[PDB]
Amino acid sequence: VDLGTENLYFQSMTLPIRLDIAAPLAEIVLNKPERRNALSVDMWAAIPGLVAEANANPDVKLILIHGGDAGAFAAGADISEFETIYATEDAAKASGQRIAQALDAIENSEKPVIAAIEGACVGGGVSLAMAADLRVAGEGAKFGVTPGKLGLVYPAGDTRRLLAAVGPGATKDILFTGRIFTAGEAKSLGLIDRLVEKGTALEAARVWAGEIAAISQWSVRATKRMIRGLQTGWTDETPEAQSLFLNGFANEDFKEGYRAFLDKRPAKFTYR
Amino acid sequence: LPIRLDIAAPLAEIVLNKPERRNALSVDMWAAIPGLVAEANANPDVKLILIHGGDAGAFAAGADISEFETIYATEDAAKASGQRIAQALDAIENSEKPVIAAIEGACVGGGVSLAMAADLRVAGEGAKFGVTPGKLGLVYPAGDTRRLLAAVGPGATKDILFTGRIFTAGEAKSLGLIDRLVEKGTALEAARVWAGEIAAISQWSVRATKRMIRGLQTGWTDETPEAQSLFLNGFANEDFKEGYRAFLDKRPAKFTYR
Amino acid sequence: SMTLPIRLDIAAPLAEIVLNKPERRNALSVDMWAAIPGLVAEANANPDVKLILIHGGDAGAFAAGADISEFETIYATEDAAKASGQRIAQALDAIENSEKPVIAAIEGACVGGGVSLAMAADLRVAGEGAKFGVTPGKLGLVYPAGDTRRLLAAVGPGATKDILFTGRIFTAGEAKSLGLIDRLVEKGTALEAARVWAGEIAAISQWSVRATKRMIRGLQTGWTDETPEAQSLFLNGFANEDFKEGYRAFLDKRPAKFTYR
Repeated sequence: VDLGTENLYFQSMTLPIRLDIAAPLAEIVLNKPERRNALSVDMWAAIPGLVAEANANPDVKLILIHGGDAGAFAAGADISEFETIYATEDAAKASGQRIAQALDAIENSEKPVIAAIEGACVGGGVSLAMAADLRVAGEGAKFGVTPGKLGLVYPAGDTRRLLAAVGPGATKDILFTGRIFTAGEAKSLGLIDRLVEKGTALEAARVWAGEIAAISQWSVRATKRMIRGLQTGWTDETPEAQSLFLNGFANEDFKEGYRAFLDKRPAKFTYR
Repeated sequence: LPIRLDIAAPLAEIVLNKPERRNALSVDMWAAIPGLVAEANANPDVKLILIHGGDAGAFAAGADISEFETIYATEDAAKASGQRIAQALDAIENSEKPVIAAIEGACVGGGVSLAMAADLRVAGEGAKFGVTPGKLGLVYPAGDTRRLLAAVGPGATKDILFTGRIFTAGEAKSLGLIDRLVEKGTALEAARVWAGEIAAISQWSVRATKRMIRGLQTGWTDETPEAQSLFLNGFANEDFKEGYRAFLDKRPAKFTYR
Repeated sequence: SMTLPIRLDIAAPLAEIVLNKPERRNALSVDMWAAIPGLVAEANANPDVKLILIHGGDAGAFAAGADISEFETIYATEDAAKASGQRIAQALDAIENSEKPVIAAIEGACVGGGVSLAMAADLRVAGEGAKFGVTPGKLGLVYPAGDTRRLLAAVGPGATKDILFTGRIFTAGEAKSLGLIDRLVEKGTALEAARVWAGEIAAISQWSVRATKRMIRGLQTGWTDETPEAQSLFLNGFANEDFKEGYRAFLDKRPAKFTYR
């Protein structure tokens, strides 16, 4: 209730990353335009909380990740932090854990996440995008994964996701060369899911998110769980898997769906 | 009959045939599938199985929604309907003899599930594809989801399942959801000639290759014994015996295994 | 020499495994399969080499399946057959598990064991006009587990079956859309394309390249994010000589001169 101080307001506005609620969407907005959204420790550390906020808010159905009005999604890592975070082995290990946690938080979001990409999406930028469920990019976006250019190695999680999306050959091409490639190529590789006109990615993501928001959220969330399960060893016989299917018939959205199909009208689903 | 088996050696055709409901899949039909598949695998004149929508101008509009009240009334009935469908799809997926789906017109919901359970898919231009449980407040089962994932990958699977959208055969093709895309109305002839190509080689090899692939998909490795011994029976069976012999005699092989 | 049916050419930073039995369109024989693991080891042992290429030399074919003239001998007895299988499996495994990455450059015929070789390499580039086929079904045999695994991983279940159930020959364009090859180039240019590609890779940190390859193979055979080898692989990223040089190069804004060999 208490209105702020001027400074408090500025601190929340100049967060290098933030959450905008516009029901039924929530938008994780990268917000360090001075550095073309280069990913810093402050940002990585904030992500798991932002994702939680969004999943906790019943008015939100879908999460978007985008680069705001910075004309870039994420231009790799903040080199100004390199001295600090790579000074010691311990600092380095911590940086890794912190990043892995952010990506895992996104990947395992109960509610689905769509990445909307314009301009530069390199290094951790690709990692973020890959952690999202869906990716849409505007023509002119540039993609690259560059640890080989530093003498590093792309982590297991990041590598697993990339592999799942584009396969072994393309994953190696990307990682062995560290090359920057175009959105059109990314599209044919299967690295992104939809390719749109330059500057329209965010609008495209929003309408797409609208399509998803209109169907049963019970189903959407369950489908996502089922897919993650299967990707990590579930089988047809696995109990969580069988029972996940069976709650399909028990939830509030299901009766409305049956009825809607019989009446030939769009479903007005209630589960939130 | 709403579903049936037509034998035309070397093919067997599982034909869906409830045109009144655009081949919407009912409990009677799902329950018949495992038997039809077995009939076909048991018959030595049959080498390849086709699944198609007959002359109903649709492959399958999925499950019969008019049965939904009954079969999903109780938790027990629901569990049974799921088991019954899963059994049909598994029966197809694990058919000793390979199965080709020939798709025209609508292939949605359980339709896609059937198609994904087949080994090969050919579709005519104008076929429409969709997977819609999200529009009913349901969830796509694990088996069905596994197969779809294996064919088109995580991004496309989610697109399909999160939107429940209907998409065209051309798009299906580029997604890798179907294997061959042909002229409208020709899918069934295309499937038949394709089946003919396969029928002409060693059926021992075909059936062994299918076993090896399923094995690998469910945890086999290079070191696995069934896998090693499957390979080695390659050199012991009658078709290879015949193949070896044919090469030595410089004549075409007449394969006998069935 | 150059009478050798298969050999290793060193041209630092590349090593080229060159198939060279043009009289049989590089059809793979037992002498050749048996030589492969050693050639791969030679190359991995030589610190001047960073990347390995496999190609069909000036024979206008990558590999035209198995040597038919050996069929009687190697498949005469069960024992001979078992041995042939082991010998081939060992060649393919040697390639697949090469510390240093391997690129296949394909022109013309790539059938049977030809495809198996190509699939064992990390990367594949092919010229238009290359022809691809996997044919054990035509002889009454079955494609081994390793070969099948790799093919499956590259093109998925539907396409793997199409290929194997029909034994049909198909074009490089189709191979490309199937994901069977990684890059498709103009006829006759595959080898040059492979070389420049290999040059791109050779220019970055070899520590990273070799680690990336290990990480991928790990993930393909059951590793998870939680797996210790995986966690510690990542962390040695920050400890090795190339990263030290990489860090310094980024700070000084200059190209890295990577030293790990």
